Amino acid sequence: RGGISYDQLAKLSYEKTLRNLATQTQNSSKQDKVQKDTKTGKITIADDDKLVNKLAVSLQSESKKRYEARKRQMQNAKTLYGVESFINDKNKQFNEKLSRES
Amino acid sequence: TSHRPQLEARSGAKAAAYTPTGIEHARLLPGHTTLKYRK
Amino acid sequence: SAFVNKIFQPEVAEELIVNRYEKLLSQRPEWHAPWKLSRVINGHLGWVRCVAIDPVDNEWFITGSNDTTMKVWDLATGKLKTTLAGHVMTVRDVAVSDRHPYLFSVSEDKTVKCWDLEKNQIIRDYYGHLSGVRTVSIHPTLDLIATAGRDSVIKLWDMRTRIPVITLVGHKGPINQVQCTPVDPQVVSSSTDATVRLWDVVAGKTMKVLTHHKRSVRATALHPKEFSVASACTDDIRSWGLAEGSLLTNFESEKTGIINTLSINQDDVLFAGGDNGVLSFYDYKSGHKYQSLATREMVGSLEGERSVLCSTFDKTGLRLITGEADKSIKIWKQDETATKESEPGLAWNPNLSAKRF
Amino acid sequence: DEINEPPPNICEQCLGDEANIRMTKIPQGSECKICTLPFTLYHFKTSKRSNNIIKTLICVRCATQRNICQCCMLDSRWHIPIQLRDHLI
Amino acid sequence: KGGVWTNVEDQILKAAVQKYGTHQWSKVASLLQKKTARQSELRWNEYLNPKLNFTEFSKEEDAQLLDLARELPNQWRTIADMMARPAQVCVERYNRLLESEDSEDEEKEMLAEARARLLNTQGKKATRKIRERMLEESKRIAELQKRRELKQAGINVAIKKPKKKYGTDIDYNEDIVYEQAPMPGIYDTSTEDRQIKKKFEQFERKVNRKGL
Amino acid sequence: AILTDQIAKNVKLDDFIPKRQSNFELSVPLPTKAEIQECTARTKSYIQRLVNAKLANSNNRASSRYVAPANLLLNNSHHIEVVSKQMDPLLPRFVGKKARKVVAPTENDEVVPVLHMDGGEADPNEW
Amino acid sequence: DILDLEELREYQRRKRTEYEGYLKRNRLDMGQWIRYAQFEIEQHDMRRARSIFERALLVDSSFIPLWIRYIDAELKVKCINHARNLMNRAISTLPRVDKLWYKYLIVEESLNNVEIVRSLYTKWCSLEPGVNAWNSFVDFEIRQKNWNGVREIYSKYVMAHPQMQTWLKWVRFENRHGNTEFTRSVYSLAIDTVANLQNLQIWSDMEVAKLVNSFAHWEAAQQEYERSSALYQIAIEKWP
Amino acid sequence: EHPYGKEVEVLMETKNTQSPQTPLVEPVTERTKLQ
Amino acid sequence: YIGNLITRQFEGRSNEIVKTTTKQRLDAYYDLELRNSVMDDILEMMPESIRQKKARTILQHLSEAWRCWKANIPWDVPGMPAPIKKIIERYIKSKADAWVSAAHYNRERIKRGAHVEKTMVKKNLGRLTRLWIKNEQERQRQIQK
Ligand SMILES: [Zn+2]
Ligand SMILES: [Zn+2]
Repeated sequence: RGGISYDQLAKLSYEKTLRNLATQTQNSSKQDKVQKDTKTGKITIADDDKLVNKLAVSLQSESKKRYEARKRQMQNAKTLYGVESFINDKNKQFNEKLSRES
Repeated sequence: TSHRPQLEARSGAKAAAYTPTGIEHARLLPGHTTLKYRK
Repeated sequence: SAFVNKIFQPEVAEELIVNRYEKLLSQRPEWHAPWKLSRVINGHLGWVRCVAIDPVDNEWFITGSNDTTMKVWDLATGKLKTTLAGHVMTVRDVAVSDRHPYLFSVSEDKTVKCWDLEKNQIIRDYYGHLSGVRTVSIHPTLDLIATAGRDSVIKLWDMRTRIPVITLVGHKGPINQVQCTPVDPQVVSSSTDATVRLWDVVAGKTMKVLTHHKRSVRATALHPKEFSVASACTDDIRSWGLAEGSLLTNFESEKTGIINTLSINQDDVLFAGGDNGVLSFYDYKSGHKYQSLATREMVGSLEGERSVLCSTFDKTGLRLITGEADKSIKIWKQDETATKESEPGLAWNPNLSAKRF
Repeated sequence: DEINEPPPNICEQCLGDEANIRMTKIPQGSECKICTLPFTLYHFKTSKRSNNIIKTLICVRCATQRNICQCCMLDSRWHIPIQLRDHLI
Repeated sequence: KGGVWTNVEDQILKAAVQKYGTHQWSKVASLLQKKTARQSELRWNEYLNPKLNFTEFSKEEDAQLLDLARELPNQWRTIADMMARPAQVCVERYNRLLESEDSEDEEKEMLAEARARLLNTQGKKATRKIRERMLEESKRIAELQKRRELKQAGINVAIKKPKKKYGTDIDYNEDIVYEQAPMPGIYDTSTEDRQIKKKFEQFERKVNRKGL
Repeated sequence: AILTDQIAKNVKLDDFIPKRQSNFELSVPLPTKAEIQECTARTKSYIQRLVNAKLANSNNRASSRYVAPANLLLNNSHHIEVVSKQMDPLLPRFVGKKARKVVAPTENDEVVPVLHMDGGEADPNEW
Repeated sequence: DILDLEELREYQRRKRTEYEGYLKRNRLDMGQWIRYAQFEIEQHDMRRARSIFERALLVDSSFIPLWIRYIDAELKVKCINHARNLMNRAISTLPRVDKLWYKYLIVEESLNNVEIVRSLYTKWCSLEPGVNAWNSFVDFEIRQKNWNGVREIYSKYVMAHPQMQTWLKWVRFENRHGNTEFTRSVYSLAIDTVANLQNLQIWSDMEVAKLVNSFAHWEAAQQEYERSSALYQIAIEKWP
Repeated sequence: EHPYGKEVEVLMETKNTQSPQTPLVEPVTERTKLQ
Repeated sequence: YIGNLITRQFEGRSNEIVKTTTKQRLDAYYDLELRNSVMDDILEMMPESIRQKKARTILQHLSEAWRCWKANIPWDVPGMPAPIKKIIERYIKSKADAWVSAAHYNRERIKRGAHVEKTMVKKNLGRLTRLWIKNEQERQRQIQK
């Protein structure tokens, strides 16, 4: 049991997004360079604007999905426990935090 | 609130970039102006 | 061997994990004689926080402490010579000058003080640190001192005129330890941002930032010969080569937990004082921990009191004055009539599991 | 660095035609027009018998970042104002 | 004059100890009328502490109590630490064990006041700050409405800036502040800056028409 | 292998590895006596010139007790004598000098690699 | 709600005075930095929004959620070349941290730049980071079907982590593909290196038994029992 | 009896053995004076 | 004096005012140095993943331990890690050595009549009555044992 370290958590997050990129290519397949300017020193990479848009969309979708999966957790945990005496929400979140200690 | 511990101390990085004033302190007046060297 | 280079054909032939490991087994560390306790001095009312030796003629050592007073102890007999009061908070570091009869002492009370040892009185007070000051180092042959502390800066003080001449601004946390070397880099400092800095004092900028430690670099120590510094974090001790800033060697400090102090000998013995009380002696040119001792606190005190807080060797190098949290000063003698036989120390056994080398 | 400071950036046409110019250095003279921070005010006259003192109005750091002289604040090459310089580029 | 303990005063004392701890009784007794700080300290340590056990003694504990009361005659605070019982329980049992050988509305008002006091945790400076913040928010909304109504009448009046409290006070809207540029990189972000400028100017063009 | 250098250039494997591990008898020499003197006389002269700056700029009269012209400009087209003005002893010297506060920007040209080792990382809930 | 641009300009002054006030009192509190940096993204001014993340990195550059959020802020606005510079400064500052390396990879995976993740992995496996990096680098070439390239990795992977679970992983690679000529070549290299490097004492007795048994049980499946039998004699004699 | 095992000398010092005005470094007096 | 006044008129006063330690604030500066030493030693015992939040909560066990010391209440937190409990008891005993020795030093000053502040006489009275009862309670336990 126990917790998962950050180097093991990062690999599992990297393994998970590779399966999201695998099925994204499978759902697409189901439906149907390097230039180095010598004067400036800058390196320009030419890439597809669709794959850059799909990168920007999927990060926003994962940002909203974790935002909504946490918002429902806020609305559920506020309306679970009311037995022990509280005063405000920061007291409830602290007295619940004492319960996970024991 | 308003009565807090320190999370970090005040650094001398901030006082180094300021402009000096050159005000004359009584304990910065000249005294013990000769050093003693060991044999 | 030659089988590895011909099959697993390398591009460097040193950067394999096996070729580095076979050169450690090819080499034997120098034997050193083990250490034993010879004298326990109980004289302070608080923790002994710093120890400095007399750099000339080696008669006495001085221990600043947690009861705001520095005491001067005779090295041979162990008797108390005098007490130097004049700080109002804990004396954190004490430095005695070899070219001067001057004693420099910093404390948590934001004060850096000088002491005329021909008079035993405070002269020549220093002002300007925003918080408590943690370390002193006297520059060899420049007539400066270097003080540093919780302000993340190093103030270089002219002795004679008492002026904060040079302030070195590069750190991100409180500076735990500072050193002074005669050539560039003239100031070596360590702080809680896990960095060791090599300072160019004329430009006021860092020559090299040593970001190899993981946690707060609590202690450094200059080697009296062979021109190197060793810094100790909470798990690793690393010897550093000055004028290049090169990692010389990576010691065998495993599960020692917060090294509080370091002191390096003429005979290439590095002391590593830990907070757990476990004090360990290493080969400086190798990193081999050849001895690991534990101390006995007192008749009655807490289990946290078993902790080494400060240490120096004497000028002869055959004695180790450690001050501990149990209000004691323990002197450690390297025992004679021990040989390479019947006192081998711990066995030289480097491993592949630990990635230190 | 207060003991190691750059020489001032002044135009050739501020200095004028004469060879040797007696210039007066005041180590913390006026404050800069741009950064409002003090500097070494240099001031001089073209000839000995002139009637207009030519002061350095900005510090050498503001003069280097714009590449202008300190006196007339025109560009060191091309001798044009900054607003017209950044428009031509 | 010495009152008795009703069940309303006990539950205020439980809720106050649960609020204030046990090392400030003049603050606990201020919620309770008719009780001194010494009386509420003693009522907790004798009756209302949940560490105290008000249970019947076992057959061993009866014989162990008779054994102590001859060892320590008669030292009932000392015996009660040995027994880990309250001391009045140890005495009243010991007398029974030697007899074995035989031959609303003011309370509701103070409860409402205590209920209001326990549920207010802020202080003067915090409460004063809340009132001041509400006032500032109302003042801005009023000024914005005043500007909108004058904009309906054609007169355009600009929003006033908050005046400088000190000399080098900063207007954050005028200038990007202590700007730190992204470190120069080898990847030539040149067209990205054009697209971001075009989208930003498009955004500020949409604000002047649709509002937000 | 189209951009082999342009990833993480400032960090190499040689910076991690120690140097005494290949030979314990590697000589790291102490600074020579001619070399400590070339650095002492450069450092002592720099600091004495700093102390003379603080003692001259202070308004105490008893600090002179305890203590460059004809420069080229415009690629030496004008030889310019630099002189000092005789200051009025009653007007405040250093008229641009005020007690003001400045925030300083950071000059971050090169990233410093934080050269930790890899990873004895298993831990229960004891902490 | 905000009507025109002047009401927006007064709205932005009030929040930026507020957030810069709490950051002046608290240089620390990295969560307060990100909420003000996220505010500037909502105002569509990315020049300001880059500045708060740069100022917050000058306080604590070792804080990993600050690096990931500023990288994601550059990716969500499609500034891909601003992200390539930023992740380059992420891995050049903190090369130990695995998250910052996997962040560079899955973005270039998402852009189908297979030659940039390959150049990235060659650098990352040169700094000897650990077995999570190599195992994701041999899994990368299986995706790309580069069979000759992944065989070059295990040549280097056994030299970076000399241990049988890296050698036996390489024979689990070869016996997955059934190439008999390549598998016994790896088997011959694995058992010679234990013999060649016997004196270094880096493989234990239980560890060398896994190599001899997996060599023999493979030779039993290859119908050559006389090679299965003879190696037991050389191993027992070679190691008694 | 006493800890550390009789090879170690334990000493408790509560009073100074020098005068406070005793110089810890002897002053360098080269020329002999008769004044 | 007047030179400091006129230059403070023309230039303003300096922003780098560092306050020296004094009798007025020595109890304030002692705790700032005491809290930093405890916060250092715990952060170095930590394996990983400790932030400004977790360093903020652990320093309240330092304050609670010193209130338990002055109350002569045994400070025992259930579930406290044994290295970190060892650190706090090392520094509560360190603060106690200063607190008790200041009560001995100031008591000898009040008897001599040698310039004790009116607040410190009430403070030295309040210290000794905790030291007397702590010596009283300890004497009670030696009879009970
Ligand atoms: Zn300027
Ligand atoms: Zn000009």
